[PDB]
Amino acid sequence: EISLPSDFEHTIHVGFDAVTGEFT
Amino acid sequence: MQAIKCVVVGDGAVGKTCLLISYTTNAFPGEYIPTVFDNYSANVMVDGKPVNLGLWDTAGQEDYDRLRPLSYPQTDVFLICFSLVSPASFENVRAKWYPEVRHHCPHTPILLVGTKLDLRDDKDTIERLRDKKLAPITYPQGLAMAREIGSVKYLECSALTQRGLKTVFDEAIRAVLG
Ligand SMILES: Nc1nc2c(ncn2[C@@H]2O[C@H](COP(=O)(O)OP(=O)(O)CP(=O)(O)O)[C@@H](O)[C@H]2O)c(=O)[nH]1
Ligand SMILES: [Mg+2]
Repeated sequence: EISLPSDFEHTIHVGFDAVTGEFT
Repeated sequence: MQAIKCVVVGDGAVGKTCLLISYTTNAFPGEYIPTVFDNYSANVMVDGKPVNLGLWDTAGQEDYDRLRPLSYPQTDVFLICFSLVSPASFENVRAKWYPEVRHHCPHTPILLVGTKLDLRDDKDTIERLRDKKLAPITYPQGLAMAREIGSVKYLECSALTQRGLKTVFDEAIRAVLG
């Protein structure tokens, strides 16, 4: 069977700053 | 460790991020923060062996149409998402998401996921739609769309209550690994 998930990691975050017009 | 790459796409506001975060953390996001690009990782045990889930969260906004395919190469399974209480988002499954994904990934399995299942029985939501002569998308209607776009499975869930949520990812896994 399949278990519930574990070990969450937020590996990549890309943002966008509309004032600077750049990705964060 | 075996690894599976799953990419989640669909209209703005459908609940892609909440789906992924509620599943992987059991915490439902408090804010509505539109996504640009996020990758999450989680592990599951599948028939006694661990599998790493690489979960790729994408932007529903058309602004990101040129960027979005950065996520697509080497994808094992797609979740195309629409809100069960947004007929516009449902139409875009066919009009936008299916053709986008297929162009880049001609053979990759697609699961069609109806989100916000908790709102289909929500009185205020039903009334808001009924005011405009609309109703929530029904399970047979969603299934018909899944068939039209050649989805390997149609699933419905609420990130909020978690009803059907585990099953979405279980079926995504089985779509890849059997
Ligand atoms: N009632 C209910 N609301 C939900 C559910 N999932 C998401 N939402 C709500 O819908 C809104 C959008 O959720 P979000 O997960 O950010 O949507 P998204 O598709 O990632 C938005 P984008 O494409 O811009 O990144 C939020 O207000 C969130 O609370 C659900 O299962 N039930
Ligand atoms: Mg998002």
